[PDB]
Amino acid sequence: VYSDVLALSMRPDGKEVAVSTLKGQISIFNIEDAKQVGNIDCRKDIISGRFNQDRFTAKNSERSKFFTTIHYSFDGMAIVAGGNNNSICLYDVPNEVLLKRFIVSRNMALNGTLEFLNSKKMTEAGSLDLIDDAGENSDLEDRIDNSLPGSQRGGDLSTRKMRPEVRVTSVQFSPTANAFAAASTEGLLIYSTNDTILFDPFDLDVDVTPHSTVEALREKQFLNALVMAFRLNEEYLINKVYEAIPIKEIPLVASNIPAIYLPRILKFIGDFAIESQHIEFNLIWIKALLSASGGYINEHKYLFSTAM
Amino acid sequence: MLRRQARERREYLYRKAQELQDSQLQQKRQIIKQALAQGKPLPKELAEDESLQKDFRYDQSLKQVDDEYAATSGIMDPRIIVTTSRDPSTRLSQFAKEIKLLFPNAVRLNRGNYVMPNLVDACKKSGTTDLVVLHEHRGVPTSLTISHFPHGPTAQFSLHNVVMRHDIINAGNQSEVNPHLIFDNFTTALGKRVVCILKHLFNAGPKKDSERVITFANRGDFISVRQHVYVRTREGVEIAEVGPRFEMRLFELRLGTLENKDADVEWQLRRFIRTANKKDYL
Amino acid sequence: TIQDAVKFIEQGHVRVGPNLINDPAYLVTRNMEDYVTWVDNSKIKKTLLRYRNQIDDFDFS
Amino acid sequence: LREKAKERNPDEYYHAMHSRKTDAKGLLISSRHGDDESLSMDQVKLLK
Amino acid sequence: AVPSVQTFGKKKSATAVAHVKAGKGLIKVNGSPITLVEPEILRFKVYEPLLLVGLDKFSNIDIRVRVTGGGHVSQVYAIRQAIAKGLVAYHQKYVDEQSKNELKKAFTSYDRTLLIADSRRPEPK
RNA sequence: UGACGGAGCCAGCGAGUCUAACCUUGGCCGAGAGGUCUUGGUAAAAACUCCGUCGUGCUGGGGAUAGAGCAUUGUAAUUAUUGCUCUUCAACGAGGAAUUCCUAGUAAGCGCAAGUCAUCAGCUUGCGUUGAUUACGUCCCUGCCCUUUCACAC
RNA sequence: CAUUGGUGAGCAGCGAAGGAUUUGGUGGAUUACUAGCUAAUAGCAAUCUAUUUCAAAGAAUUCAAACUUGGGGGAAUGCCUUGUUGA
RNA sequence: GUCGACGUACUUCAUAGGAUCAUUUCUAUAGGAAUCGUCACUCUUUGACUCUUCAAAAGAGCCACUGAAUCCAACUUGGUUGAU
Repeated sequence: VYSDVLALSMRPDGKEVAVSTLKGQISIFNIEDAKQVGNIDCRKDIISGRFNQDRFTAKNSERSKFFTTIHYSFDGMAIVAGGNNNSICLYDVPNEVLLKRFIVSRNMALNGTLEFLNSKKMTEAGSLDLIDDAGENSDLEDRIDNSLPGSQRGGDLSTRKMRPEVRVTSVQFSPTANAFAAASTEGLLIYSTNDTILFDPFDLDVDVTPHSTVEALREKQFLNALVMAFRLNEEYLINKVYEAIPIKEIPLVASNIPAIYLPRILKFIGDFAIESQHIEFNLIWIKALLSASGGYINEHKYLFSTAM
Repeated sequence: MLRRQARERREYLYRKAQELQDSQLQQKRQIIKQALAQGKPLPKELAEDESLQKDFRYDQSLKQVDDEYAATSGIMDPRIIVTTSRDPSTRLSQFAKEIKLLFPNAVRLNRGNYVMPNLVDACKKSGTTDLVVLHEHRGVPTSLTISHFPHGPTAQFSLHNVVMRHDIINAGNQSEVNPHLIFDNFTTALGKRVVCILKHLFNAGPKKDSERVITFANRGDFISVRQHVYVRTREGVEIAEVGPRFEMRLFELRLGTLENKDADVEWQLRRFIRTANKKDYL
Repeated sequence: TIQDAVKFIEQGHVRVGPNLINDPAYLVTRNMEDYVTWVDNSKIKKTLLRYRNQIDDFDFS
Repeated sequence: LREKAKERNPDEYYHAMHSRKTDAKGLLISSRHGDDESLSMDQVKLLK
Repeated sequence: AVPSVQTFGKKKSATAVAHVKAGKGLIKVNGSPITLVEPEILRFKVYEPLLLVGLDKFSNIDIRVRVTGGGHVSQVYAIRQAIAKGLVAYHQKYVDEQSKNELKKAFTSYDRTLLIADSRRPEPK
């Protein structure tokens, strides 16, 4: 590779490996033949702040213009990335494009959260934020400076002079849900997706409305009602139809669910069944779906891995 | 790794530089230890050297493999690469296979078009301990070079009286067991150095019942190398020659790898000194 | 000079491994000496490469 | 000289690197007259 | 001072140096046109950085390549590597990053040795 | 698996006031030693690419050395003056059985330089330039080696 | 021949009562908008202070008080501690 | 034979006389030499400031308004009876 490799991740397929380097790139290589199948230029996406002690611009700073941790999604389609910066970046690997960027912290008590600093602070002495003001404290325990010169992080008995920096040390995706965790200075940032917020139709049509879905439910066309609820992709309506289907109709509906909507019903049952009290109903649904389409899941391991 | 090896070489050479003054202070401390033990008077200079007497209260608790071999003597087994000169003949290839089979952890590598600086770098990054290069004059092996890594000694030997197993043995295969080594008649410091270099090519701790014996015997600065198989009969031990036989002669020993010609010489053969005949250096 | 080195550190030219160090008080271990290097995209690094006529702009110099 | 060439640090920096030049062969260019070489048009007109 | 870029290409003992500056389309190797690079049988290896991306990418630049060392094959590979890297570097320095990324994708898809040097160092077993 | 000329074109090692043949025909100068001159005979990047020309085969290709036959040229063909052809004498056209070595800048090809206190010139070592086929599995065979005396699960 | 050398002299092109560099000062923003002063349930802002003082409340280590010292040896006299002598 | 005794050869160990300084007076000696409320000038040394070379490197960053400098263009004056 052109530059120093800092992070590495394996695709869950095991066919490809993704690599985060010092020059701000994430390169994706195939393992069977050592061929670079992709590259993402991530350097400009990174939000790097300026420290209070820096004598150089955050633009010209090269402290954090790379990623030190990366991770693949369990379907192998996305990569989350973080580093010693104030950004967590999500990428789509077939299109090599940035999906979403997250600001790690907004805390001015942290160090690299601001790219620009208020110039009222700068005096002829320097920054007002760097003046040692611990001597004004009421207690001796607050006034004592126990520090060793040039320590990068400090210790339990030796606290560092400079303020903590914003950084992310480890990002991972959840195996169970559409969420990811980041190990950052403040703690563990858990970013999750709830489907109750957005309106994201799939294969929508003019006839497909919640009123039409409830009407088909009253007409007892349970497969049509469930498919229309999946096309509208609304959690309350999916739940309404799913709990309205009788137990005797569950094998026929589960056998006749289209192959496209079946990841959706598996994800819905997986999310719903862990909090819900309908343990036998959920088990009957899982049994019917596993009996009807276990082979399809077996072929599409990585498409179904999170739901399963 | 380029910056690490140069720095470690500098530190090694600095230790070799300070070793002389360290030894001199060691003899100055050894007089004090004998004087304190026997109640003997000190000499005038040690009597009036107040700093040495003040430091002896600290240095009283100070007390063997060589420096290049100290870190891994008996911990990790060697890795040896046996290679030849640039365009080896078939008979040199046969002898290289024989030397590879003589050593227990050794692989024979085709020279091809390999440059010596590139080969040394490859050996360093691959983690091999030793490199052995073989030279010949029309099928007769004439020279054997052993170089220790990363910055160890390089010894060069002149081979004489070379007899190979392909010639003597009509059939049979070598045992390839961790052998028992016999180093004979190495008395001087040069002999100890050669013993260290040759001994550390072999694996540590052969088991007691091992039937292979490899012998390096010093006769008049010529090392006879033999390989034998023994069976412990109640009457005695009978001996079968099972390996190549050759005489090797150390003519140059340098404090560096094979690629470096500016390496310091620990020892060199001097042919044209007037009294060269009288002395036996090994 | 040591003062020149101090200024070059505070001006953001120095990295010890991948990490930029703008603290002059940072203490270097014998092992950590081998990764004390100029940062990439440094005008100092471009100057020394341009002096040796070995500047490759594909590598960003 | 060989030892110095071996132990040279690629990352060394000098302020005189701005003044000194290296030719295409890889060697230092030393000016015969320089302690410049070029004359301005104002100087050239007076000299002619 | 025109916008100019210097890049290097290597293959064994051969070394090629490419200077890519603002220009009109002059592509010269060793003071001679690119269409005289010998051998004939390997001229398209030198041509293929041009042909993968198009001559329109070369419409506004001047490339000047000086090659020493090696033999015919090594020098051809050094030339093509230096030209490809010089294109990528000029389009990153004075043209857009999108152009640079598209060029790098095309060159990587065809042959990565156009961009990254192929070093056949020994591997002890 | 060519030859013969032309043209085009590409390396990396090597820099001690140190690097380097013998006999021979004579002229001159000189007391000599020798010097100078004259004569004659012996030792001592390649590839690759391009263009042109010859032409490929047991349709054996060469090498003799003598002799014979017939003729060239002839005072004299006795001196084959010699020429041509045939005859005459030896080997050879990619190397049998056995046997050995070898897995990537590797096998194999190509030149260039050095001569480093041992070794080497009946050669040794280095340096670059072109650069593959096949396997990268398996213990079936032939050997060698080794064992049989922290949780969870076995 | 090359100049990714300097210093100049000129064209094409661009092109609206000019153009190009450099620099001092001041204002706004650089965190997310609830107004000034004081003795503050109010008064002042032109202050008052010629009611601004009374009353009430208020006193533990029974002074506990260097968590604050570069290393090795010491301490005449200090200082600390303990004992003692005479009041 | 890092054994003793003897023989031999070698290596290293001296010391004085005098003076001065060291007690916030006095280093022990009377053989020595110093007790004063500042006025000015001249010279010298040193350090700050401001600018700068070797010789760079980094810019508390953006807008707006208001001054100044420099180089062209244009105009004005002088100029082959002589500008630079």
